[PDB]
Amino acid sequence: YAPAQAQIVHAGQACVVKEDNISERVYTIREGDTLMLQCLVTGHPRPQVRWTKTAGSASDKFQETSVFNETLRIERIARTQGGRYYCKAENGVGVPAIKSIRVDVQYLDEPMLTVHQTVKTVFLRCTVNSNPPARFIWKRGSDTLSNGVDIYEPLYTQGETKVLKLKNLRPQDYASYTCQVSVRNVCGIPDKAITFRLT
Repeated sequence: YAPAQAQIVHAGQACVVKEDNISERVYTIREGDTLMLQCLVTGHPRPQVRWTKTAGSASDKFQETSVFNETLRIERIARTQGGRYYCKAENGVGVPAIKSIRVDVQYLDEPMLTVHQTVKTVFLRCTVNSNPPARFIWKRGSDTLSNGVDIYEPLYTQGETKVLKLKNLRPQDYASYTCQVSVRNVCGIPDKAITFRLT
C-alpha cells in the first residue's frame, strides 16, 4: 500500500501555461475555448480523483468536491469559470493529496463609446471589459497623440476607461474618431474598435 499523490497536467486549448519546479501554476485559455486538466495520480490502491471550484465563502472543510475520473473538461469556457481548481486524490492510505491550478480566462469585449460636449470642447469616453487589461488606441483614420489632444483616464470610472478630449474645433478635423482596444493579440484575441462620427 502507498499514499496517494496528485499531479495536474494541462491539456486542451490553453494558450499559455506557467509552471515551476513543484507543479503547474497557471492555465491561460481564451473565453469560449475548451479547458482540459489532467490529474495524474500514484499510490496503491489506485486513488480516487476529485475536482472542485472554490466558489463560495465557506472554507475548504465545506466545499463540494465530486468524483470526476481524472480529466476535467469545460467546453466553451466562460470568463466567470476562471479561478482556482483543486484536484484531490485519495485511496484511504495516509492523508489525501490535494493540488490546485489557477485558470485565467482571457477575452476582449467590443468597447462602448459615449460623447459629451460643453462650451467648444468634446469628450469621447471609451470603456471596455477585458482580461488582460487592454490598450486604448485613438484614431482619426490615422493614429493620434499629443494638437491640443488630451488622452487620459478620467476621475470616475466603472472599469477600463479612456477619454479623448478635443479642445478646439477647427473646420478640418470634424469627422470620424475611433477607439480601438487591444490586448496585443494574446491568446489570438484580435482587436476591436468603435467609431464616432463627429458633426
